[PDB]
Amino acid sequence: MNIMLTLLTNVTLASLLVLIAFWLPQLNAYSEKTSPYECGFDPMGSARLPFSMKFFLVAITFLLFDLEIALLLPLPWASQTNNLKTMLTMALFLLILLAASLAYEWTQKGLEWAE
Amino acid sequence: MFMINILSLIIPILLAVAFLTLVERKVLGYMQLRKGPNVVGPYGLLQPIADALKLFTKEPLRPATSSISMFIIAPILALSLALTMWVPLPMPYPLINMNLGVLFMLAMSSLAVYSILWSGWASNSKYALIGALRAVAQTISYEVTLAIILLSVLLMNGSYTLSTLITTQEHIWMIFTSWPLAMMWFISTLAETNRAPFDLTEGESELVSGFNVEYAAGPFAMFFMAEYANIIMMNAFTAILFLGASHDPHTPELYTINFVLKTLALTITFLWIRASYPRFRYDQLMHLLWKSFLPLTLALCMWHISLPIMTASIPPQS
Amino acid sequence: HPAAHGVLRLVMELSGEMVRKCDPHIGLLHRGTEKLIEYKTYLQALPYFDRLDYVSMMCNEQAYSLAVEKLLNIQPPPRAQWIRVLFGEITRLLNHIMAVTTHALDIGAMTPFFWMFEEREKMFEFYERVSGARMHAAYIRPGGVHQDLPLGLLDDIYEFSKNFSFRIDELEEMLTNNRIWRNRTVDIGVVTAEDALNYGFSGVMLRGSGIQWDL
Amino acid sequence: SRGEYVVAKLDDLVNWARRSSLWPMTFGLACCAVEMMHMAAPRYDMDRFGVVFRASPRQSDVMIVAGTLTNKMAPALRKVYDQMPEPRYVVSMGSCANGGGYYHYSYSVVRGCDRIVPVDIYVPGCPPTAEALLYGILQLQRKIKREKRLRIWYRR
Amino acid sequence: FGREDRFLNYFASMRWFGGVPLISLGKETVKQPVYIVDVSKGIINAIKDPDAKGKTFAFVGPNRYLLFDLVQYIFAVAYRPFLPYPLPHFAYRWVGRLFEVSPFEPWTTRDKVERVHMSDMTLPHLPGLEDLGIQATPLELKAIEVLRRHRTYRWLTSEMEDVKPAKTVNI
Amino acid sequence: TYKFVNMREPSMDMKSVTDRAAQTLLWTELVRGLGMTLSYLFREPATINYPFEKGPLSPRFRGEHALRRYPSGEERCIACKLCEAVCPAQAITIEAEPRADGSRRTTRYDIDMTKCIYCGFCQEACPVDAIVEGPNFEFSTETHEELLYNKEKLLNNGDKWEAEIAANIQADYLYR
Amino acid sequence: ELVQVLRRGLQQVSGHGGLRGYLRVLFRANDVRVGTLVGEDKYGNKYYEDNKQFFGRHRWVIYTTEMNGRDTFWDVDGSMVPPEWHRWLHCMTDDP
Amino acid sequence: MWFEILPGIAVMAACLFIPGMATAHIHKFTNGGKEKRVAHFSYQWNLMERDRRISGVNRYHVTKGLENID
Ligand SMILES: CCCCCCCCCCCCCCCCC[C@@H](O)O[C@H](CO[C@H](O)CCCCCCCCCCCCCCC)COP(=O)(O)OCC[N+](C)(C)C
Ligand SMILES: CCCCCCCCCCCCCCCCC[C@@H](O)O[C@H](CO[C@H](O)CCCCCCCCCCCCCCC)COP(=O)(O)OCC[N+](C)(C)C
Ligand code: SF4
Ligand code: SF4
Ligand code: SF4
Repeated sequence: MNIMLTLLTNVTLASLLVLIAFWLPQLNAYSEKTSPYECGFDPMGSARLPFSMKFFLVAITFLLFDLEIALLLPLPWASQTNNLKTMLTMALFLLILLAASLAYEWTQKGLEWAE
Repeated sequence: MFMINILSLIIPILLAVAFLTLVERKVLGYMQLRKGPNVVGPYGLLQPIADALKLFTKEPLRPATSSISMFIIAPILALSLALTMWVPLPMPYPLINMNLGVLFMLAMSSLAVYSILWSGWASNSKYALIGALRAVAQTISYEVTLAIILLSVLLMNGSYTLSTLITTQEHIWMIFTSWPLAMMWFISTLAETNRAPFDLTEGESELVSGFNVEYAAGPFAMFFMAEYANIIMMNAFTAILFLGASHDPHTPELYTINFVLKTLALTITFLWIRASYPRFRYDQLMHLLWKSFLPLTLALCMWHISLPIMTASIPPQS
Repeated sequence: HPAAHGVLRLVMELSGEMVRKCDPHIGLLHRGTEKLIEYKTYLQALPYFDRLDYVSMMCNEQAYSLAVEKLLNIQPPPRAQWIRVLFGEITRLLNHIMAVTTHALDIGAMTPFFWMFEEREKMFEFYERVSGARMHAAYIRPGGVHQDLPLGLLDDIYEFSKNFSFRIDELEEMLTNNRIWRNRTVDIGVVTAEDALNYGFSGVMLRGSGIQWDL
Repeated sequence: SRGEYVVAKLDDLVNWARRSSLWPMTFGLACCAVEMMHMAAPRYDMDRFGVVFRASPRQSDVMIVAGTLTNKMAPALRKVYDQMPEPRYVVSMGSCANGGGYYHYSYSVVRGCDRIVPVDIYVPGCPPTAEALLYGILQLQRKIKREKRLRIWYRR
Repeated sequence: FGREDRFLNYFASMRWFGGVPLISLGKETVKQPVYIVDVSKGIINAIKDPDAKGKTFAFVGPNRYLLFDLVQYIFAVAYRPFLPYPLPHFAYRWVGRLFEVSPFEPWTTRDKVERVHMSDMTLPHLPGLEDLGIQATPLELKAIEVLRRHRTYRWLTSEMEDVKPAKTVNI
Repeated sequence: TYKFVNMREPSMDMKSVTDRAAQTLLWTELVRGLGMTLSYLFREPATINYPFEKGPLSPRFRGEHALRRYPSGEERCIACKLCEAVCPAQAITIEAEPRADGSRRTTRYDIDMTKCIYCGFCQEACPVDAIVEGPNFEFSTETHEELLYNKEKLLNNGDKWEAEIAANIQADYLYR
Repeated sequence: ELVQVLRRGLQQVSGHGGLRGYLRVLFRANDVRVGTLVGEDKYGNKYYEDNKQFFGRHRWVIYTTEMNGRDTFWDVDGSMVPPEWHRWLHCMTDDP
Repeated sequence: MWFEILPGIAVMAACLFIPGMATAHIHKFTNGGKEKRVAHFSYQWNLMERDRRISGVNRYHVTKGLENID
């Protein structure tokens, strides 16, 4: 309830700021002023053309490493279990495999960007 | 009465951002053998007000090739998330008392990147697109290390509630328990707020204005306000997490003053770091985060899992 | 562009952020200076050399003056030559300050620029005291120099020189051993000695590859 | 009256805000950019007047044409001037930008940047000293202070 | 009509209001717009013409269009969807009066409505641009330079001869 | 005679290796940089309070042009046109004729200050110290036409700045 | 030493002619230093000196509030200095 | 100054003081001056609900003293 009111207040304040910024000043837009910005001249191609991604392999690994966070965040609560020896074995197992996966991608030159 | 609390949280943060602009300019000036603004008002006090009034009286620009909906949405999302990131911070009583506060900060911080992404894409310009892809790379660099550092630190807290961090540090700061994690967390917060030596997305020398190259006037101002508010909020979070002030239940003013002093110290440390160092290459930042920070983070996560068990020092509040 | 030095239109082809081709388009500061010189006398053409490399004025004047003196078969007096070499070394200090500080600014070290441009300002004061112009001087002429040094200039030059080493030390403290600076600069733009000699390089561009040459 | 007093006060506030916050484009061509840099240096400290360089033209208030304008560069200068959101001001620096200067009779030099963009202040010199450009900037500030936009609007 | 004109620009500007309100659907109004450069050239020629001292000139374009066809062509060059609807005179005068209360430049006025939905007089006895040496420039060769600013990014690079010149009421 | 700048290799001592490891792990060099910048924070800034304070100048300084007079009030310029012939930028235009008393004086004397390069060759060439570059440098205008000086403006500049131009000449004419 | 710099600041406040003069100079010249009065101008300008300052700050002028026909309380410029004080103020000579 | 940077830092500190103190004062004003109750779990919420019911004024903060047990 209060978080909804807070979010609404923040979004409304930002929107009113945009509205003020767009309706208070004197607008004079003509074709040359709104043209795309290159440093001095006109662009050759488009900004919508494909832009090659040299770290594409690290990005996919980020998805798999991100989900290893969902497995480790309940660890503060798991420390309150009675049988700590099986919990600590499983928590360390979950991090050794995460370390071994990082080591594997490192040694196979997976962490290097495409040249 | 709760709306009064929201306003009394929102307006002072905006004023503090406005005067952090002045404080950064003056600190960088004096660190560079000059003065910084002193002419407008006594000691440059009125400079932020002049800048704010000048920007919101200047014509806004909509690019011909830009897609207007995302172009307008991006600054609104940036500023609204920057203001929202403040509600669970206990100073010493949070505005919104969350059972999972740190998770909320992580989620809103992750969502705040799409402001830069969508602004850079909707600008429909090459420099803005380059800045947006640099933002993608930066997030990929810092996110996992930041989350694991947070987990390792909070393992001594017993929960994700931010108000419990004060009880954790009744007697000692957690910087004396996890100073390596504190160092890596400080670097991660530098990289997360796009601050020097990691101000890659703006890329001023490299990419002109970068992602917000197209933006002008009020919309540009909103992006700037969001950036500064994020700086202050992250330093406040760092102060709560690692430098625990003493809270007297019959006098919260002492906690508030001590907290504010520590937050100011950390923000001035950011300004100092900006004034002292050159800029990374954004591929070098990724290698720093994945080849140096990540192995230590995993090793120290294992260490901070094992320590309370073998020490018989497990925190309460399952 | 901040890193384009004002009038460089660099047309690059990029795959991702990688550079596939650099095509420098120059001539955006082509003033047709050589043609104008053909329309002036030898004295009138001297300020063009001030304006050629506007970071090293005395050195351009000195080169033009040496050429004209060689063609005239005359010889500058000894005090003139000593003044020329002194102000050439001062000009070298000015140019190297500008080069190093702007390079650091482009890489990201914004701070040493302000520290070093105070020394640059003092050297501009030296220029203005000897000639009346902060940078365009025109003090060095094809027969010697225009006027004599004022009676207190050498003392002030000595005062500046006895302190400049500490400023260089602070610069090196900021940059030399920094790992960020080294990562940005080490093994970047590596050129071999043979390629440097063939491609027409000179100066530091040759001496960085190990070629033992200095005019 | 009452409305004219209000519009006069609003003119004062707007002009004060505009002149105190002058953001020049990071733009320079030739010799005079060095003296502009020296104006940015600690001795003169253009920041202390509220004047800071910003790279993007969309975030610029003033263009300082510091150096020679050539026929090859004139379209680029006009392009970056047109992309400045208004209000915008142009300061001409040195002989080359003022009237062509020492390359006035050249085949490749524009005889004065005012053939390309309207100029607000003409700073003379070759190059003007850092105090000369500072004097020009403060003169532009006074000129901005003297403008009356809402008084004229109210009297239409 | 020209770049900074309120004619071509005015029609293009009403696209936001969902539909295009036209009195009697613009089928009983005829317009003969003239290029701005032609008017400027005619004024300059009248300045330096000795025989044009006490004369009166009518500066009109080469083509007469029905208002519906003209607005349809305007929206076609701008590549916007054209959704015209008829509006009665009283209601559209009322909305003009409502817009008139703007302390700034009004978006439209009642007088603007009257002038927009008024046919253009034909005065053949008066001298025209052809008597000052000016060959009137047709709208089809100059509409793109005004209406390209009103296009979206999708249609921004479209050429001039792609939009099928409009139907002309020529005598 | 030459020296090497970057051909030193580090010692492989155990304590030296440990020192390098401590530098890598604890960021000692970055702290040194922070210390340098902090030391600069506590120094006195080099900024002067313009316009209430001015940067130092010299008698040789070349500033706004001016036409001078003799102590009797007669103009010094005799229309020899040596300044016009030497001007690298062709910024001077001169016309002359006999005056009503037969004196050799100019009728036109313009200097285009948007052509002038402020080199001072004109005052080195002048045999009677008529044309000089004064000490004024704060004369920015709001229009281009205001920088196209004619004889009236230059004579007025001389009359306005004589008290300083004469003193600057007195302090430097022995070097000329 | 801290108490002494506080005394120096208080003396700067007192030596400007009370709080009103202190505020006036602080809002006009953006500086509250006090120096020996070298002399006054024909038009109302005052020229001070402080040889303990570094080269560039050791001389300054407090501009008049009323030049030929305009009010120069806020709007001052360097072109308001007469040529003799112009020579003294730009350090072309040591003689006022 | 370097002590002229202090006014800006002081203004920032004054601005940053307001959120925490205002929040604490608002919590005390709307909870009878006793540090608004925290309910991370359902047991504490049940305690607040029971307190709300017992008071009779429909407010949780109005504590009922041993004097309510005749
Ligand atoms: C028999 C032949 C097997 C051949 C096939 C081998 C392939 C599988 C690998 C080994 C088999 C895994 C079986 C483990 C099942 C778990 C249940 C059992 O082991 O008891 C657990 C014992 O816990 C131990 O930790 C078991 C795990 C130890 C092994 C470490 C993982 C290594 C397995 C190798 C495959 C992993 C892939 C990556 C290689 C490193 C829990 O006991 P406890 O906690 O009292 O009771 C819980 C119930 N409570 C709540 C009522 C109290
Ligand atoms: C409510 C939101 C909208 C308004 C928000 C306004 C925010 C607060 C207003 C800020 C007040 C500051 C303006 C006054 C400072 C001027 C300082 C003084 O020096 O001005 C002098 C002249 O007076 C000023 O020009 C007055 C300008 C202000 C006029 C009154 C302000 C009216 C405020 C009305 C706001 C109402 C807006 C509400 C709309 C919804 C000339 O100074 P100047 O010399 O150049 O500056 C130093 C240069 N030196 C060194 C040579 C001296
Ligand atoms: S005016 Fe003189 S110093 Fe300036 S760019 Fe031209 S030649 Fe160089
Ligand atoms: S200073 Fe040089 S360019 Fe200027 S008028 Fe004299 S001779 Fe000509
Ligand atoms: S100013 Fe001097 S050099 Fe020039 S014409 Fe007159 S007398 Fe001759």
